[PDB]
Amino acid sequence: AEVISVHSLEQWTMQIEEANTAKKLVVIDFTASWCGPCRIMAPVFADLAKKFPNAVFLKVDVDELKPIAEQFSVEAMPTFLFMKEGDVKDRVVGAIKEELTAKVGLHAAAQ
Repeated sequence: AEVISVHSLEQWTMQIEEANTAKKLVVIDFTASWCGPCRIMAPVFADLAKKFPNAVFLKVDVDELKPIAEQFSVEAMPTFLFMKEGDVKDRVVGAIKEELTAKVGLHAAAQ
């Protein structure tokens, strides 16, 4: 499984609606090109995506898709947002590898 980079509002909409129909967890990495911690977390996020194929892992550039960043009040980066069937389930803020890993494991399992 791969991290899906979302580069438009149309792409965002498609990914979210398809995930919601399939009733699967969505984990979004809110990132920026100039953000050092974000670069550090990129491989960690990609690794988790491979380990959890039942969940959808999305990457959103906050400068590219401002309405989506604004929607979730994302001003700190990286922010990892957990969402399932329209509801925010969790948030990880910063390059905290252990916390991200634990929360993916918690939310991706059968509920």
